[PDB]
Amino acid sequence: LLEEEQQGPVTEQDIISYVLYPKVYEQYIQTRNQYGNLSLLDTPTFFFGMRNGETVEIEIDKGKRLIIKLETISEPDENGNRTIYYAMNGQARRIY
Amino acid sequence: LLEEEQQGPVTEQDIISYVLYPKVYEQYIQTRNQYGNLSLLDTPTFFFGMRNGETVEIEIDKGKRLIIKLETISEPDENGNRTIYYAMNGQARRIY
Amino acid sequence: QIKKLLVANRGEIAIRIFAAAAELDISTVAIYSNEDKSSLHRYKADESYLVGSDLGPAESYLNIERIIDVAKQANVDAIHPGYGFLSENEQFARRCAEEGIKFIGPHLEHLDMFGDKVKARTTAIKADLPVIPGTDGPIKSYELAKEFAEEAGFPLMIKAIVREESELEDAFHRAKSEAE
Amino acid sequence: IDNPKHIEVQVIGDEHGNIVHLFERDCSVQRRHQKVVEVAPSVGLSPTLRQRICDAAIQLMENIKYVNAGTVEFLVSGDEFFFIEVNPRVQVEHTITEMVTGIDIVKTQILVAAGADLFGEEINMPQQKDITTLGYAIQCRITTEDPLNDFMPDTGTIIAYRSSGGFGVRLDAGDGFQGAEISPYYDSLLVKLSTHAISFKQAEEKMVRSLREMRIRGVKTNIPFLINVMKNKKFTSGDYTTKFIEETPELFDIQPSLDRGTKTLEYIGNVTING
Amino acid sequence: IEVNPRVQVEHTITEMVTGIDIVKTQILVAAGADLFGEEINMPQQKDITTLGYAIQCRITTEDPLNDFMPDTGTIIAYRSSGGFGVRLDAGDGFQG
Ligand SMILES: CC(C)(COP(=O)(O)OP(=O)(O)OC[C@H]1O[C@@H](n2cnc3c(N)ncnc32)[C@H](O)[C@@H]1OP(=O)(O)O)[C@@H](O)C(=O)NCCC(=O)NCCS
Repeated sequence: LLEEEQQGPVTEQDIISYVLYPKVYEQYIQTRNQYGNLSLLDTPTFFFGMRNGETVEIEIDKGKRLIIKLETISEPDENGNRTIYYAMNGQARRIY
Repeated sequence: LLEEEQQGPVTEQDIISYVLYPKVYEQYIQTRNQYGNLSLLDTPTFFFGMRNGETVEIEIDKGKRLIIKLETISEPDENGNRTIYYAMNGQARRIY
Repeated sequence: QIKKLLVANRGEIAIRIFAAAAELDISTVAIYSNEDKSSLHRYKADESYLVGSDLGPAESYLNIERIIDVAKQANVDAIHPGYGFLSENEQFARRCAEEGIKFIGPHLEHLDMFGDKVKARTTAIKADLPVIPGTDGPIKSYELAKEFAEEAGFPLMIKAIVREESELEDAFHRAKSEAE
Repeated sequence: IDNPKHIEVQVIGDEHGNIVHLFERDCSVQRRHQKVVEVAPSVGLSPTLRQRICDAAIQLMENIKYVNAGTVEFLVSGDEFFFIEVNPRVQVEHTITEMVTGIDIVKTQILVAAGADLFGEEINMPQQKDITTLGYAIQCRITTEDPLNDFMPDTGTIIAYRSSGGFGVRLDAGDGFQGAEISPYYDSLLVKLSTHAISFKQAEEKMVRSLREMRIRGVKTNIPFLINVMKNKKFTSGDYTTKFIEETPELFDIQPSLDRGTKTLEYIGNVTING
Repeated sequence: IEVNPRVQVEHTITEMVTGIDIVKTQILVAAGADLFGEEINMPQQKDITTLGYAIQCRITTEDPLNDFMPDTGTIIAYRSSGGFGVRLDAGDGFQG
């Protein structure tokens, strides 16, 4: 069941995890799908995000420390989506 | 004298204009260096800038007409300099 | 042989080499300074490592021992030094092979033959090659200067241009002045 | 026909009766009716077949006195080749014949319309018996067609963009840059990737390296599919049929390039705006 | 004159006229490939030739009207060329 749900390999740790907390284990999988591994984020960033003008570093992989900066946030658009102006690794990224 | 403050070539129109209005002309050419051929922007843009989310076309030259969108304007930082997030002909540009 | 490759450089040649490295399926590692934290090259590679938070911008790419530090912990195989930094440093080329790190370049002696302004000239004459005639070393006598001018022929460039011989006098003294 | 090899031939005429051919290009790597990969020239073709096909093009193209750039299309089965259609214009993959023969195809069009003779000084087209191919070129069109959703064009805003280059890589710029919003009204092409080498395997290695070095977030993309098509032994063999995608299952599967750098940004954004 | 025992900044043009990958070979020499084996696969000296002419331009922030002093600051817009005949080697230039 689990191998097809993720369409990939699965450890025993996953198996007992789902057996003990099914609707919870699967909910965490959705979150690792969406945002990746959050445990690697520092606690303050994980809880409050970033403040305008804040530089922050997060190691996501071996020798892959990505340097993030939040520059400003836009007023929400017609639907309700705001624009965030980042500075990841010295190059500018925007995300809604 | 006028061939000295400028880069060289001066037209007779410049010469007669300086003698009629000394400070107005010295001020004019200074603004000429700053902002370009200011007389090419439409009156509403020349007087009011741009509202947030608005696109505006500036016929910079015959067939040369650039499509400028103002996305957002930031809070002022220390030294009181804001950042302006522009969309110019599809590409993205920041202005202090 | 080469399974992982570290570029002891920055900027265009690091990207140049990463593209070449990842064409032969060679894993690539980059180094960077605190000033190159935002550099474009340190994510053209698989991983990237600071030289050390305590080094200035030029120190970060010239510290032979900490560069060796980052490579040894990167368990890297070879090192390409690129150009313009430690590219031809025999001491770096010596330190590399000392650590089982294949230095991508010439053999140790080659760096020596071609490292100084006179040693390279000497190996060049040994292989039957034309060379710009010069004084054997530096000189501090007009007499040896006139000895070289009536043996090399004009023009002549003194440093530390002369065509007619009436200038070789007043020019050879001028350089000896400013050099002093 | 049965299990063939789609092969075009590039001819070029002037307004004075002089026509030359810059040899062929293989476009047998096709999924639906549209072509996804084209190699110039064909690896699996014999020098005898290549010549009869090229001469077949020159015969047709000179019998009707075709002028300017054009293409004659052929299907190839065994020793037998046949004719299908003609495209009297530039093709998207003219870049790879430009790369292996050296003649600027689009530029030659402009001077031909002006009236310059093919073998004049402004064009200086080589004489036909001197035209040749040096190496092997491969062209990839990087599009926003979801390789895992029937190749349906993804529409949205590119939030990050990075082109490759260096020795052996030639890019032709489309709608791909940082901040573009891909309209659903046109063919969803972002950038034309085109490599070259002295072998067709060095060009494969060069092509995947650039396909990997590519960076386009904010929209879906057919790079991982184009990557599989490259790396497959059935492709690097040099001989593949129109029945190649259909015959190869492992091409469509793609491991999703986890967008760690963006997903992190997305999370911090949510908790900053939404708490 | 002199001999530099290292690859050079102007190496790109020698790759395009002759056809051989200079930096690639450099790696496979330290990997001990035979200069005429499968890996390096070098053509014999007689069969080494050049086709055409290549030119290289290093674009720098050296102001050619100020003693070539390297200007610094923030690039606020960057567009690169391409197409038939153009080779780009990325350095320090990018949007921000
Ligand atoms: C697989 C790979 C190509 C990235 O694929 P992914 O699975 O989609 O991405 P990852 O989750 O590994 O990385 C995401 C972020 O890591 C960061 N990152 C990657 N390599 C980095 C490095 N060496 N140093 C610091 N940060 C790095 C970037 O911010 C990247 O963001 P972007 O790729 O969205 O711009 C990876 O092998 C890699 O390192 N890529 C960068 C180098 C590259 O493009 N190499 C291709 C050969 S030239």
